[PDB]
Amino acid sequence: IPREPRRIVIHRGSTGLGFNIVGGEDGEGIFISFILAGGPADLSGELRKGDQILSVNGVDLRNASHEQAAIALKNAGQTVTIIAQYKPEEYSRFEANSRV
Amino acid sequence: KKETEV
Repeated sequence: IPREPRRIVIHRGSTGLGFNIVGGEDGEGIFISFILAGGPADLSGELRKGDQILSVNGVDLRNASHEQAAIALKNAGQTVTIIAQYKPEEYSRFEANSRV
Repeated sequence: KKETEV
């Protein structure tokens, strides 16, 4: 998978973009934790578990809280342009950490 | 702590 930032356009199904985010706490970034099978994210085939979301419709989320990121994603409209960067090592760092 | 569906 490419590790540089990536531009991804998703067209929203009435239900949603079809993925989950964690992060946006204690200065941590916003990451994709789950991709809903059959959803827009899943069919675009571009987003992955472990992706950090750097911006949505040009709104910088590098320094965002969780709630700020959630509000941005939910309100980004029908055509959502995402800047994402694949960071498996960082995601793993958290996931391992969470297993305690 | 938090996980949100979008």
